[PDB]
Amino acid sequence: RRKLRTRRKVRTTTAASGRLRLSVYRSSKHIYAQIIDDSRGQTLAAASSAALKSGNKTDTAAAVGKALAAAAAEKGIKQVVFDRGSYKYHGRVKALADAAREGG
Amino acid sequence: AKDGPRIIVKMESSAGTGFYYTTTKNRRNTQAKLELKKYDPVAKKHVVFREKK
Amino acid sequence: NGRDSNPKYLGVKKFGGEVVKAGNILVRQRGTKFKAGQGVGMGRDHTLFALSDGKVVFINKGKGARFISIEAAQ
Amino acid sequence: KRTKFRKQFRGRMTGDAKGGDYVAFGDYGLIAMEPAWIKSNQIEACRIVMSRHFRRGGKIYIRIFPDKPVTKKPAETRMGKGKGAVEYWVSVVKPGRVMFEVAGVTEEQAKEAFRLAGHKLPIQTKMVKREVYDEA
Amino acid sequence: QLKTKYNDQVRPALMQQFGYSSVMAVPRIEKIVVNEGLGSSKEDSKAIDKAAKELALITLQKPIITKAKKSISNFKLRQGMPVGIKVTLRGERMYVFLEKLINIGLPRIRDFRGINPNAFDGRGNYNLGIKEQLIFPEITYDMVDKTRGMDITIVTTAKTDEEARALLQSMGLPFRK
RNA sequence: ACCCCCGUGCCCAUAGCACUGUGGAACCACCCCACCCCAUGCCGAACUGGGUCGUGAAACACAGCAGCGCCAAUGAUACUCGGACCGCAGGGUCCCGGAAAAGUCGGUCAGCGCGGGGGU
RNA sequence: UCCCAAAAUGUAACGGAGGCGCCCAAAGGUCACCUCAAGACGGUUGGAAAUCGUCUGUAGAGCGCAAAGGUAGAAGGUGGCUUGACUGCGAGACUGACACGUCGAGCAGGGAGGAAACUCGGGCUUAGUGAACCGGUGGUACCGUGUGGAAGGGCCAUCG
Ligand SMILES: [Mg+2]
Ligand SMILES: [Mg+2]
Repeated sequence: RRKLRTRRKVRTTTAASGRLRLSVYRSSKHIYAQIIDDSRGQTLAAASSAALKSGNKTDTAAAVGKALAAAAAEKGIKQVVFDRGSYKYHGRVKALADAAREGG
Repeated sequence: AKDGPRIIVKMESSAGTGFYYTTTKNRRNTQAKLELKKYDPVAKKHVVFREKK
Repeated sequence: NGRDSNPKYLGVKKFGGEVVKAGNILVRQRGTKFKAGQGVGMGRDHTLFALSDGKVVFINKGKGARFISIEAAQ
Repeated sequence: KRTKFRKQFRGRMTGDAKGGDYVAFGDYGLIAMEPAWIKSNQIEACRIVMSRHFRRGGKIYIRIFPDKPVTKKPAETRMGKGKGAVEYWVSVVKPGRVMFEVAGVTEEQAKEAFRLAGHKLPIQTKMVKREVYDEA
Repeated sequence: QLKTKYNDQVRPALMQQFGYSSVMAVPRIEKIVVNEGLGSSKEDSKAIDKAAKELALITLQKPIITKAKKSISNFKLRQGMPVGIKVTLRGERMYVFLEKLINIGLPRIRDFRGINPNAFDGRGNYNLGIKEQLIFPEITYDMVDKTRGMDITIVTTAKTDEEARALLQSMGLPFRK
């Protein structure tokens, strides 16, 4: 049950990668799209759909992902390595990926 | 690496035009007929490659 | 029976404190006793090796999971 | 006496006493004072003999089961490997190991049973009394 | 069809007899697993379709032929061979079969007297000891192969047996008084 | 600044289980629906899409509790590097250092970071 | 493969035990998903085990075979797609008296799976094999004793 999230954490190499990693918490209706450093346990841009949602808790799946990439432009990020938990990369979570891969 | 009538055998490799061997230890035990694959020989690559002698 | 036997080998090759090089073999083992740390790769036969230059570093978190990292000098 | 199932062979080594205690499962006890090998047959020797001196009771404990197989010479020669798998079982015993212990009976009734079951043994022994309280 | 009486004749009747502080803590019905005894003593490749079809017409769902546990004892046991069957009903299809069991199944049974009242699973669940299959509204001996038995298991979300027995009887379950 | 919640690290049982209490719409979970994108060799349990009420029961978080786990002295002892001896022998002793295990005292059911959110 | 082996490695005996001379188009690569043995309680051809359900459960299972190590974030179990069980190479190391054997990042020509980072040059590893000579087959064209061919010979692979 907790195996799905770890299978993508041990999988996504941290150090040897050199890259960063983007997490995602969409088991509910509250995506964070938090971005985390490979060595340092800090956070850079950190997106979330908490500050308003305009009555949308499902459709903003792509709005937050566009907001993220744009929010990352102010830091200097080129490469992002995604790290979903128990998410088979379907729809709600796919919108983030797509939106933060062309909006960057 | 014994070699008798027993099941499984050492296989020569051919190709569409290509003239190259892969040397593979097959076996007549289960599905024993479709010994076809895709091993690019020195060449453009992507050649139909069946070890089936 | 007297018959049967095997020379065998295994063990550790690069100990901690030592200065490795890109390709030096660190520890040989059968299973996964020493897990590949930072700077250290792992062969089919769980044979640990080094990717670049640096220093041998052992890490132990209460047995079970061993780790070996390489701290570059420069 | 003999084990019900084991590996078969063994080796040989004598260190100091480890798991031997002054008193348990009774009041009086008998302790060795010399390292040696106590044969299975020797244990039968002691047990039977103490049962002759004790008509009823059955309060005779023997917690030194032999767990040590020994080899033996079948005939002659030396052109061979493990010789004599089945010979006898011996239980190792180190000074301060309790072999025997009795209870219910008096003082005199105990000085006889240990005495007697002392002459059979390859080593010296002494009989003790209570005043030990280590673990329980 | 059902569900309406599943609540009114249950939930409100529970806070008026016990004392729930929540409509969520109210004992519910999770699933009804059906097991099929096949093979072993009766190793027949024909008997497999006998149950495979019938089970798929009585509960309206394709069952799964659970093989052996890879255990080879002294008697007739093999490594990995279809011997068991699993028919888990939950949700819509659950109440569909359940209702049929309380209205037609149990009532329409020869020498029927009821079911053992003693508390069965002591974890808040319950189990049924169904046997003969010639007592179902879907099973027609005039168009089958042979005659066999089936096992039904009632899986609920009760905490205790006291709250389980209540739920079962109120929903529709006869007992031998 | 105060506190709390959520996400994610270091640490990876002296930070674990059990028992008990607290938390109700900021957050979390259950729950409701789910013909279709997707999916459980059967079941939308779990994945999953669209979202009210209700509830906090369960889960989770926190707090007390330490009966149980875990961690674990001091002293002494086993053993041993070194030196020096005894018995016919299985063995054993003295001097000088290092120094267990177990058990006991006792210790504590963490601490230390980053980001975001909602409250005073 | 363990033990002897006396806490690096190594170390003998007609010392103590148990295996191998294979297997697999998948048990491969990769990509996703599932988590065990057993006991207790209650249930129908059962009545020991087993089929089902619910709890306990650092796994006391499993990993094709012998054993040890190791594995719960899997080297446990399934499914989709594939033929990297590829070719031309290999800094630097382990190991041996030599000969062999073992691990390997990276680079190149081309492919596989995934959105992707990334991984893959056989299978959890350690046995499942053996020099040279001689010969068979395919390939490629270097030699070919006057020249141009050919026989033959070499080389690449591979078989006995
Ligand atoms: Mg040694
Ligand atoms: Mg010759």
